[PDB]
Amino acid sequence: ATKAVAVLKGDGPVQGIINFEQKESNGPVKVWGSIKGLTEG
Amino acid sequence: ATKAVAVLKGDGPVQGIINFEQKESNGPVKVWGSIKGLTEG
Amino acid sequence: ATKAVAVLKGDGPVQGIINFEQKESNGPVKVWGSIKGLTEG
Amino acid sequence: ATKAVAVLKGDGPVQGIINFEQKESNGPVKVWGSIKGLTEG
Amino acid sequence: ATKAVAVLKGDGPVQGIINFEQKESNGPVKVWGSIKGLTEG
Amino acid sequence: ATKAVAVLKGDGPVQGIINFEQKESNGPVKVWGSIKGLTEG
Repeated sequence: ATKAVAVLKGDGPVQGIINFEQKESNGPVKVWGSIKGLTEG
Repeated sequence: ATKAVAVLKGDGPVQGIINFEQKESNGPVKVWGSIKGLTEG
Repeated sequence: ATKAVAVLKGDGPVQGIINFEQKESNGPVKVWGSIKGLTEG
Repeated sequence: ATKAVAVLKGDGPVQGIINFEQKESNGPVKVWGSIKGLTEG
Repeated sequence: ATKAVAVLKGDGPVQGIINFEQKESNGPVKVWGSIKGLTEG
Repeated sequence: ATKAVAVLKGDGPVQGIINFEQKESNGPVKVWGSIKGLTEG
């Protein structure tokens, strides 16, 4: 019925939820993402 | 009925939940992600 | 009925839950992820 | 700051909530009231 | 800060919650009240 | 800070919660009240 595919090919960090499928519920989902630094290529 | 696939090919750290499938529940899910540093390629 | 596949090919650390399938429950799931350092490639 | 007074002087049945003071929450409050019969004075 | 007073002087049955003060929570409160009969005065 | 007073002077049965003060919680409180009979005065 439902499908979810996530693909990432990057050096960047992942912050948060992936393929979140909250359904028929009751809740204030909160996602907090902080990153304080430097990245290079 | 439902499927979930997650693929990542990156040096970056993973922060959070992957393939979270909360269903028919009651809860304030909270995700906190912090990273203070530097990455290279 | 439901499937969940998670694949990662990265040097980055994993922080959090993987393939979390909370269902028909009642609970404020909380995920805290902190990392203070540097990574290289 | 806030006050609530409820007074009833009737033979009729009470069905539901009295002085409900839900505050700063998150929930679909549902009240169902059914009565199938006869009353007299 | 907050007060709640409930007074009833009736032969009728009480069905439900009285002085319910849910606060800063997360929950689908449900009240079901059924009465199938006859009352007299 | 908060007060709750409940007074009833009726022959009717009490069905449910009285002076319920759920606070800073997470739960789907459910109240079910059924009465199938007859009362007199």
